[PDB]
Amino acid sequence: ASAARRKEQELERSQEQALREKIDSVLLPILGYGNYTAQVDIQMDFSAVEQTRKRFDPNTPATRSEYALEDYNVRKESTRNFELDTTISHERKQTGTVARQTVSVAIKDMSESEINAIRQVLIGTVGFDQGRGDLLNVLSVKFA
Amino acid sequence: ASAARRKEQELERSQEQALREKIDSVLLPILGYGNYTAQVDIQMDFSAVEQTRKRFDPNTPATRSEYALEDYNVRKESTRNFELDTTISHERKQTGTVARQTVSVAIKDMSESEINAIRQVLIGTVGFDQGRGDLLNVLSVKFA
Amino acid sequence: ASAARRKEQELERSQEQALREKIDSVLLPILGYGNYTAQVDIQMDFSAVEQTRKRFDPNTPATRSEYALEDYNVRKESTRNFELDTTISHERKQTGTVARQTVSVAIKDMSESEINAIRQVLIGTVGFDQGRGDLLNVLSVKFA
Amino acid sequence: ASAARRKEQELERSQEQALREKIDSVLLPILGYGNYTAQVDIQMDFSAVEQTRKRFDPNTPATRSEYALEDYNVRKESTRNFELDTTISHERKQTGTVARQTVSVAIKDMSESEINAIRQVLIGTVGFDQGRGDLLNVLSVKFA
Amino acid sequence: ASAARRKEQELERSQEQALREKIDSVLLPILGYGNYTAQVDIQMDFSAVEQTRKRFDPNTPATRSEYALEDYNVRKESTRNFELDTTISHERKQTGTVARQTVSVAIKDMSESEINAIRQVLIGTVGFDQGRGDLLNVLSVKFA
Amino acid sequence: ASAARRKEQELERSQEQALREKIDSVLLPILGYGNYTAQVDIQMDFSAVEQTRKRFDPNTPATRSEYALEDYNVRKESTRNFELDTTISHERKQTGTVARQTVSVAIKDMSESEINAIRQVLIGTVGFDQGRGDLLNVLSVKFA
Repeated sequence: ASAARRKEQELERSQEQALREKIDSVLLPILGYGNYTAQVDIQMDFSAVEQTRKRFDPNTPATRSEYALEDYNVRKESTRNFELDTTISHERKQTGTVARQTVSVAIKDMSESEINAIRQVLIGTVGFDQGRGDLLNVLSVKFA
Repeated sequence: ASAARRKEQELERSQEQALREKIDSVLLPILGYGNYTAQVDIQMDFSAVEQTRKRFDPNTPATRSEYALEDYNVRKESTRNFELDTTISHERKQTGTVARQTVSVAIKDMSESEINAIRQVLIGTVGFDQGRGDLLNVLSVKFA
Repeated sequence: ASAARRKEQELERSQEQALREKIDSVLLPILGYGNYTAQVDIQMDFSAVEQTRKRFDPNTPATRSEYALEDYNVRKESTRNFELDTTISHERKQTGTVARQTVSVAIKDMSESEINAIRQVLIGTVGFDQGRGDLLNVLSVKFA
Repeated sequence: ASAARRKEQELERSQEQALREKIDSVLLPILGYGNYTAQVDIQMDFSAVEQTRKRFDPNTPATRSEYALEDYNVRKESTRNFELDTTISHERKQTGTVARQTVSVAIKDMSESEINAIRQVLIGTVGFDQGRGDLLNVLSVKFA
Repeated sequence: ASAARRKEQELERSQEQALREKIDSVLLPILGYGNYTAQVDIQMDFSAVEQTRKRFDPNTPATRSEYALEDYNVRKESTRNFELDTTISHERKQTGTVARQTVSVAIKDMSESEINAIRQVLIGTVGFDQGRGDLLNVLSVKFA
Repeated sequence: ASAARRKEQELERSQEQALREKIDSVLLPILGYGNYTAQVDIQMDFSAVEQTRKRFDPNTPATRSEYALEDYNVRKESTRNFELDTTISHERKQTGTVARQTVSVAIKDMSESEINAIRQVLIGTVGFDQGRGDLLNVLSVKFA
C-alpha cells in the first residue's frame, strides 16, 4: 500500500536531479565556476484515467429501406430506415505526467540584454512551457 | 490498522527534510553561514476518491428510424428514434497529495529591494503556489 | 507497476543523448572545439489509443428489390431495398510518440547571415518541425 | 512490453546509418576528404491498420425474376429482383513505414550552378520525395 | 514480431546491391575506371491484399420458365424467370512489390548527344518505367 | 514467410543470366570480342488467380413441356418450360509470368542498315514482343 507510494516520491527527486545536471552543463562554461546557483522543482500526479468515446455523424445518412404511400383523391405515409457512421475509441492515460515546474537562477554581479540572452538560452536548456503554468526566474544579486 | 498510519507520518517528515536541504543549498552561498535560519511545514491528506462520469451530447442527434403520417381532409403523427454520443470516464485519485505548505525565513541584520529579490529567488527555489493557499514569509530581525 | 515506468524515463534520456551526439558531429568541424555549447530536451507520451471506424457511402445506392403500384382511376405505392458500400477500419496507435522538442545553441563571439546559415544547417541536422510546436534557438553570447 | 519498443528505436538508427554511408560514397570522390559534412534523420510510425472494403456497381443491374400486371379498362403492378456485382477486399498495412526524412549538407568554401548540380545528384542519391514533405538542404559556409 | 521486419530491410539493400553491379558492368568499359560514380535507391511495400470479384452479364439473358395471360374482352399478365452468366475470381497479391526507384549518375568532364546516348543505354540497363514515377538523372560535373 | 520470397528473387536473376548467355552466343562471332556490351532486366509477378465461368446460350432454346389454352367466344393462356446449353469452366493461373523485359546493346564505332540488321537478328535472338510493352534498344557509341 504505502510501500510503493514512497517509491513514487523518489522518482520525482530523480527528475529534479536530471535538471540540476543540464543547467550545470550550460551555465558553467559561459558564466564560470562559483558565479551562479540554481534549484528546480517538479510536481506530478499519479491518477488513473480511462476514456471510451462513441461518436456519430448526423450529416451523412444512408438509407436502407423505404416505404411510401401517396393516396390522393390526401393520405401520405412514409417509413424509412437509416445507417450511420460509428466511431469507437478507447484510451488509457499515463501515470506520472509532469504538472508544474519551477526554475530559479541567481547570478553574481548585469545589463538587461545579457539577462535576456541567458533566459533565452535557459528556455531551450530546460523546456519552459506556458501551457502548464511553468515558472522560470533569472536574476542577478550581490553575493556575500 | 494503526501500524501503517504511523508510517504515513514519517513520510510527511521526509518531505520537510527535502525542503530543508533545498533552501540550504541556495541561501548558503549568497547570505553566508550563520546569518539565516528557516523551517518548513507540509500538511497532506490520505483520502481515497473514485469517480465515474457518463456524459451525453444533446446538440448532435442522429436519427435511426422515422415514421410519419400526414392525413389531411388534419391528422398528424410522428415517431422518431435517436442515437447520441456517449462518453464514459473512470478516474482514481492519488493518496498523499500536498494540501498546504508554510515557509518562514529570518535574516540577520536590509533594504526592501534585497528582501524582494531573496523572496523572488525562494519563489522558484520552493515552488510557492497561491492556488493551494501556500504561505511564504521572509523577514529580517536582530539576532542575539 | 512503477518498476516499468522508471524504464520509460530512461528511454527518454537515451533519445536526448542521441541528439547530443548529432549536433556534436556537425558543429565541431565548422565552429571548433570549445566555441559552442548546446542541450536538448524531448517530451513524449505513453497513452494507448484504439480506433474502429465503420463508414458508408450514401451517394452510391444499389437497388436489390423493388415493388410498385400505380392504380389510377390515384393510389401510388412503392417499396425498395438498397445495398450500400461498407468500409471497416481497425487501428492501434504506437506508445512513445515524441510530442515536443527544444534545442538551444550558444556560440562564443557574429553577423546575421552566419547565424541564419547555422540555423539552416541545424534545421536538417535535428529535424525541426513546426507542426508539433518544436523549439529551436541559436544565438551568440560573450563567454567568460 | 517496453522491451520490444527499444528495439524499434535501434531500427531507426540503422536506417540513418545506411544513409550516412550512401552520401559518403558519392560526395567523397567529387568534393574531397574534409571539405564536407552531413547528417540525416528518419522518423517513422508503428501503427497497425486493417481495412475491409465491400463495393457495389449500381450502373450494371441484372434481372432475375419479373412479374407484371397491366389491367386496363388502369391497374399497373410490377415486381422485379436484381443481382449486382460484389467486390470484397481485405488489406493489412505494414509496420514501420517512413514518414519524414531530413538531409543537410554543408560544403567548405561556390557558384549557384555547382550547388544546383550537387543538389540534383543528391536527389537521386537519397531519394527525395515531395509527397511526404521531405526536407533536403545543401549550402556552403566558411569553416574554421 | 519485429525480428522478421528487420529481415525485410536487408532484402531491400540486396536489391540496391544488384543494381550497383549492373551499372558497373556497362559504364566501366565505355567511360573508364575512376571517371564516374552512381548510387541507387529502391523503396517497396509489404502489404497483404486479397480480392474476390463476382461479375454478371446483363446484356445476355436466358429464359427458363414463362407464363403469360392475354384475356381481352384487357387483362395482361406475365411472369418470367432468367438465368445469367456468373464469373467468380479470387486473387491474392504479392508481398514486396517495388514502388519507386531512383538512379543518379555523375560523369567527370560533355556534349548533349553523348549524355543522351548514355541515358538511352542506362534506360535499358536499369529498366526505367514512367508508370511508377521512377527517377533517373545523368549529368556531368567537375571533379576535385 | 519471408524465407521463400527471397528464393523468388534468385529465380528472376537466373532468367537474366540465361538471356546474358544467348546474346553472347550470337553477337560474339559477328561483332567480335571486346566490341560490344549489353545487359538485360526481367520483371515478373507472383499473384494467384482462379477463375470459374458458367456461360449460357440464349439463342438456342429447347422446349420440354408446353400447355396452351385458346378459348374464343378471347382467353389465351400459355405455359412453357425450356432447357438451355450450360458450359462450366474452371481455370487456375500460373505463378511467375514475365511482365516486362528490357534489353540494351551498345556497339563500339555504323550505318543505319547494319544497326537495323543487328536489331532484326536480336529480335529473334531475344523474343521481343510489343504486347507486353517490351523494350529493346541498340545503338553505337564511342568507347574510351
